[PDB]
Amino acid sequence: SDFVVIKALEDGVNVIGLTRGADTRFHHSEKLDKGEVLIAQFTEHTSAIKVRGKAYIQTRHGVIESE
Amino acid sequence: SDFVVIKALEDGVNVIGLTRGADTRFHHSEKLDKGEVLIAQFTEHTSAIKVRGKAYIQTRHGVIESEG
Amino acid sequence: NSDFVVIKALEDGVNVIGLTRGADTRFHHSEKLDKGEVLIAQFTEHTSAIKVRGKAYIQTRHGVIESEG
Amino acid sequence: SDFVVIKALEDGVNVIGLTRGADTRFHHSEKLDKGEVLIAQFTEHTSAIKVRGKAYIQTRHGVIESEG
Amino acid sequence: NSDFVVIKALEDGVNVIGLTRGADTRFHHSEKLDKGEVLIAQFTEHTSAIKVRGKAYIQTRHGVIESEG
Amino acid sequence: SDFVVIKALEDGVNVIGLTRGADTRFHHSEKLDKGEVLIAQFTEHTSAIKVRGKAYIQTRHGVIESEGK
Amino acid sequence: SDFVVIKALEDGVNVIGLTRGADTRFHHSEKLDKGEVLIAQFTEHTSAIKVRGKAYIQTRHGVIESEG
Amino acid sequence: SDFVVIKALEDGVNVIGLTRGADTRFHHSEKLDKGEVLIAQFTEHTSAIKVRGKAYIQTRHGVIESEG
Amino acid sequence: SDFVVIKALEDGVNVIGLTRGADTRFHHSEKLDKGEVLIAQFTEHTSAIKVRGKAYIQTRHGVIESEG
Amino acid sequence: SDFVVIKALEDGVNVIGLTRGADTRFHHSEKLDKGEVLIAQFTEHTSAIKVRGKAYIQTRHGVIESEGK
Amino acid sequence: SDFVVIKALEDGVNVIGLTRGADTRFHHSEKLDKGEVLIAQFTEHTSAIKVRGKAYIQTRHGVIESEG
Ligand SMILES: N[C@@H](Cc1c[nH]c2ccccc12)C(=O)O
Ligand SMILES: N[C@@H](Cc1c[nH]c2ccccc12)C(=O)O
Ligand SMILES: N[C@@H](Cc1c[nH]c2ccccc12)C(=O)O
Ligand SMILES: N[C@@H](Cc1c[nH]c2ccccc12)C(=O)O
Ligand SMILES: N[C@@H](Cc1c[nH]c2ccccc12)C(=O)O
Ligand SMILES: N[C@@H](Cc1c[nH]c2ccccc12)C(=O)O
Ligand SMILES: N[C@@H](Cc1c[nH]c2ccccc12)C(=O)O
Ligand SMILES: N[C@@H](Cc1c[nH]c2ccccc12)C(=O)O
Ligand SMILES: N[C@@H](Cc1c[nH]c2ccccc12)C(=O)O
Ligand SMILES: N[C@@H](Cc1c[nH]c2ccccc12)C(=O)O
Ligand SMILES: N[C@@H](Cc1c[nH]c2ccccc12)C(=O)O
Repeated sequence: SDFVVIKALEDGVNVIGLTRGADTRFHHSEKLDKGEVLIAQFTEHTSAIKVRGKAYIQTRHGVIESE
Repeated sequence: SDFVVIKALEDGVNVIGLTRGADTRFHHSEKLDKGEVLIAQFTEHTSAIKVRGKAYIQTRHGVIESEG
Repeated sequence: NSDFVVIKALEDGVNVIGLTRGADTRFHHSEKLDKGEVLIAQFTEHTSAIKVRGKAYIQTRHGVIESEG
Repeated sequence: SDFVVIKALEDGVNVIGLTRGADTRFHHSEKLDKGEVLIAQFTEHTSAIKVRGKAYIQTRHGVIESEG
Repeated sequence: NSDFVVIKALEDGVNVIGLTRGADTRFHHSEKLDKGEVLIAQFTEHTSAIKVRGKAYIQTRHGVIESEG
Repeated sequence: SDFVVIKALEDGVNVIGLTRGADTRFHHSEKLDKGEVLIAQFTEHTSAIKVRGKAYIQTRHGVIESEGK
Repeated sequence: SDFVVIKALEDGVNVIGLTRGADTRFHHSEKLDKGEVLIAQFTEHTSAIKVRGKAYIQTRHGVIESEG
Repeated sequence: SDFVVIKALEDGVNVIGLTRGADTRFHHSEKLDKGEVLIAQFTEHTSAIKVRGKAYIQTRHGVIESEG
Repeated sequence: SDFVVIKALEDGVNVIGLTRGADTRFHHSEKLDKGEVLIAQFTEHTSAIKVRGKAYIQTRHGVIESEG
Repeated sequence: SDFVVIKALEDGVNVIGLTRGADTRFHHSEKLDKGEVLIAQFTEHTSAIKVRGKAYIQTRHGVIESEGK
Repeated sequence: SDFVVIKALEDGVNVIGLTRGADTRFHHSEKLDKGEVLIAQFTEHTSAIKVRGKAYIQTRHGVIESEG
């Protein structure tokens, strides 16, 4: 199953997981401080991922940056 | 399953999931504020995704941009 | 796990039309896009062909093609 | 499962689906007007596709053009 | 999910002949193409070999080849 | 499943299927005259293919030529 | 299943496994000292990994560096 | 499933199929005259193939040439 | 499964397997002397591998070096 | 399943298949003379292959050459 | 399933299988003299392979050389 790499470029970045299934809501928000990296898969419980805050992101489709 | 990356280039962008199945309707709209990124899969419940508003989108077939 | 098509409307009133899978072929849904909206649409248990009408920039795994209104 | 892209270069381009199975005949003809695009899969019901008329065609093996 | 061949007729009366899969081998269908028409034909449960007669431009996963009439 | 493309470069080329299994024998010989093309799979019944006669051959390993008699 | 390579560039780097499932929490934190390498899979129990401290990281998507 | 192409560079090239299983011996020998081509798979009954005589051979790992 | 190559660049390099499962602990420590090479899979019992000591390592993701 | 290509570069080359399982021993030694090519798979019964004698070898990882005593 | 190629560069090189399973111990040591080549899979019984002595090694990750 595929994954996303997120590197926080500032304190307070949120990596938020969205529920798989008929309904869509946030079930977890992981806080990243500056320089921390999270590598996060899609899973049985998480079919969409939202990033809030400034971070460097890598996926299979290349690099993108949130602000 | 494939996924799409959507980065909102202005406030109020909507990423809209359309129902899988014989019926087609919107089941969810995720609102993105400028500079937020959403990475969203195709799923048992979502077989088409629509984006409204200004955004930079990546998929397996390359970059495309939506404009508001 | 199926393939998908990206459609970006280059004018108002673009229609992305889904054709039914199976022995019966007909249109079952027509999605209206206005200028600059994007639809990323899979082939599905219900949709085995997709017709685009109106001016649009389309990406498939075979590359770019453009429809003209 | 594979698909063919068909872009009509004139009115009345006919995309013809041939039946899968021991018998071969057409079971559907989808006409396209100039500039419309049809992205059609091979399926449980369609194992061969014929294009009549002027059309620009993409498949996994590259581009080909039909002449009407 | 089988492979498919692309056949473009370069003259009228090209024949794309499907041969039967299985222990026995015979022609089960000849699809006749006129000049400029394109047939995209899979290998299937019933067709394990395809013969082209007449002048045609052909694409398969191993490249381009041309039949001559 | 893999296939081979055979284009006859003279009359009377044979494309010969050998039986799959513990027994090996020819079960079919498809005659090609000049300019005809056969695109033939490996199958539940054919696990080896012999070409006799002058032909241009494509497989997934590239181009090979058989030389006639 | 995919894996991530982490080389500690300073002492006390923490590679933290997050639980797979409805619940998300840290179930393990592996401490690396300077110059140690950990190569770590996604698994039945671990569906996200977090690195804290200065490290050089390789994944399928290329190289990235965490900072302390 | 993999296959090899064998082109005979002289008369009487011998393509030898070795039996798959705990035992090894040849179960079939197909002779090729000069210029003939055999395209042969690995199968339930053949798990090694030997070529005797001058032949031009292609496999997934490139070209090799047997000499008589 | 994926495997890692580890070449000891000094004596007493440790290639340590961490248990797969809810619990994470060392189950095995393989000591390599200078110049020895260990080629080691991920497996039913081993879902993370830690290298301590100076070594040259290859993974699908490319080269990395652990240092003493 | 993977296979290795072995071309003998002198008489008397041996390609030795080692048994798959908890037990490791030689179950078969195929003797090759100069110029002959063996294309051998890994199988239910053979999980390692040893080559003794001068030979030119291809595998998915590239060319390697065995040298005889 | 993958394999590794080992060419011995001097006499008495040892290619050592380590047991798959909860337990890790040797199980078999194949001695290669100079110039001999062994091509060995990962298997139900072997999940790690050690090379001791001077040898040229190829894996899917490239060339590496052990030193005695
Ligand atoms: N609960 C939704 C979440 C989702 C995934 N991808 C989306 C795309 C758009 C909107 C919502 C989603 C689902 O599993 O289908
Ligand atoms: N409910 C439709 C939604 C859909 C997916 N792709 C489409 C293409 C065109 C029109 C509708 C769609 C389906 O699951 O098949
Ligand atoms: N209902 C038809 C639709 C179709 C798909 N590809 C086509 C090509 C030509 C004509 C019809 C089709 C099918 O599922 O087979
Ligand atoms: N009914 C035929 C259609 C077909 C597919 N490919 C062909 C090639 C030649 C002739 C007919 C065909 C089949 O399913 O096999
Ligand atoms: N009925 C034969 C047709 C065939 C396929 N490929 C061939 C190659 C040679 C001769 C015959 C064939 C089969 O299914 O096997
Ligand atoms: N009956 C043999 C035919 C064959 C395939 N590949 C071969 C290679 C050599 C000799 C015979 C063969 C089989 O299916 O195994
Ligand atoms: N017992 C843990 C080991 C592990 C794998 N990857 C990790 C990443 C971080 C922390 C622990 C791990 C598991 O199988 O999941
Ligand atoms: N327990 C969560 C952990 C997780 C994986 N990826 C995520 C992305 C965002 C938030 C949480 C996660 C899950 O398995 O789904
Ligand atoms: N009967 C043997 C034939 C064989 C395949 N590859 C080999 C390598 C070496 C020696 C014999 C073999 C087997 O199926 O395993
Ligand atoms: N019987 C052993 C053969 C073997 C394969 N790979 C090896 C590597 C080293 C030593 C022995 C082996 C096994 O199947 O596992
Ligand atoms: N018996 C161990 C062998 C092993 C494979 N990879 C390793 C890495 C480190 C330590 C031991 C191992 C296992 O099957 O898991």
